[PDB]
Amino acid sequence: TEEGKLVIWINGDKGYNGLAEVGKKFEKDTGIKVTVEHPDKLEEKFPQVAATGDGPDIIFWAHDRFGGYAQSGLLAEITPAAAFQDKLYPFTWDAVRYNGKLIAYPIAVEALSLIYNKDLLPNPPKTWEEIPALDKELKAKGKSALMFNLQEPYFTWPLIAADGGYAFKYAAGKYDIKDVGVDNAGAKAGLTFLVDLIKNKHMNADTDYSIAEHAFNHGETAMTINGPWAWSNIDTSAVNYGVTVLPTFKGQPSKPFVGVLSAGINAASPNKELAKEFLENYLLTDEGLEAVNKDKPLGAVALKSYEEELVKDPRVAATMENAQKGEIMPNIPQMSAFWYAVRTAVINAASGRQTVDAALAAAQTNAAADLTLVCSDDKSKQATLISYPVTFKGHVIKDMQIFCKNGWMQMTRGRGINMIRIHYPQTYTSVVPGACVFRGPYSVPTQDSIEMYTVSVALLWSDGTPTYESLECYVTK
Ligand SMILES: OC[C@H]1O[C@H](O[C@H]2[C@H](O)[C@@H](O)[C@@H](O)O[C@@H]2CO)[C@H](O)[C@@H](O)[C@@H]1O
Repeated sequence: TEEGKLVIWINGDKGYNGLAEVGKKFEKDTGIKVTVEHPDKLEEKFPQVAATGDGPDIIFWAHDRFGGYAQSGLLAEITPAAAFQDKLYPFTWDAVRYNGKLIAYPIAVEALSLIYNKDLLPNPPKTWEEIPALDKELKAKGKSALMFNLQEPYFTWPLIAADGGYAFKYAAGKYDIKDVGVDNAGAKAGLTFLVDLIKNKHMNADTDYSIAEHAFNHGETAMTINGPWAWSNIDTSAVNYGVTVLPTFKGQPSKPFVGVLSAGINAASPNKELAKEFLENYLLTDEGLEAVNKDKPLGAVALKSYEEELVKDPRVAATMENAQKGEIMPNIPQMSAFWYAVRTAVINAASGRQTVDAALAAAQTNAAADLTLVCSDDKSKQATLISYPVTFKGHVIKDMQIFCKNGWMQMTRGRGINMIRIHYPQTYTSVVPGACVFRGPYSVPTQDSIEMYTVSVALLWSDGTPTYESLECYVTK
């Protein structure tokens, strides 16, 4: 990256203009040009370019991605003075801590809220279960009850978690990578309710961020689910909106994943000192956070002086209320696998590509074991089992044994990708040297038209703990 300059990346839904204004100030003072960019899928792109010694000097994202970045050595250690550490809440500092070290600067606390149109809906429902009835009444008036982004599992997670779904279990002061809550009865209940909403045409499976934002901000739908950053665009619309607690599900609160917007410094940056100067003495100040927050709201900011003011904003109060009912995202590397697994499951269940159970079973195995099974509807074309580990530190799977119909075979966990072919029985290549064969077919009690094939996997963790997974493929008779 170019020395004597600063390149900053932040997501497109954020306050980049304000940040840019702060950049202008920094440039005017120090003569150092600050450039802000908002690449698409930057959370995926940053680790790719940063590994080559390229990319931005500073990267902005919620804290959950930063452990993965730190594990691969893509981030410089942050060592601020105590005086500056005092300026920010310790909670937000804890969010950016990885293996004892501070890997970023905390900026603001983010949580989803229920956003509603006061003119259409003076009293929004307090439960998910009421949305269908409400939708029927609004559909008669040429409107809909609720629209939100179904393409990102972040927005559906609050519902999935309400009845007891969870990412990784938290015991004492650390997360248990071995204990994943994607497949439990609660998660199934919540995802099932979502799919039921889609089945009854209360919502569309193809709805994304822009469609939901447009629908709500033009007054076509009575409610949406979004974060603080979204408010400024609504202010621009003609909608008088409230921001309130997410609806309960089965009598329990929705549990959004709480993010902490964080600014990391690329380990490949020559400009680190300049980045520290900018972040500490410019970006994190009443003025800088004022600029960014004015552009797009940050939620509850990490800076105490500004937060003291912000608490007066009821939208922020609603944000914090929802946050208190949710859970701070883990920052561990495995979160990358978790998010990918749940994203796939929601899209597949919502679109009708998989049942809720199958989708969440596959998501479970992917999130826990880094195992993906690519099925083919055509039995003659065999399945592919894929292992793609993202966690190389701490408790990890050391040894992996796949149990096929025809025997056991070992599979290594190294850094890279490991793929094997899984065969359906009765195929021409079913019995050949080195072939791993499915167990099945098994009859599906709900659908007579479908057959289930399965393989089992035994996992030996570095601490000696055994665990077991299974992966299924479903095929039409
Ligand atoms: O959808 C999975 C996604 O969830 C979170 O991303 C949020 C981000 O935290 C918010 O600041 C805002 O931009 O919306 C994003 C979802 O569209 C996680 O931080 C991210 O790792 C994960 O992929």
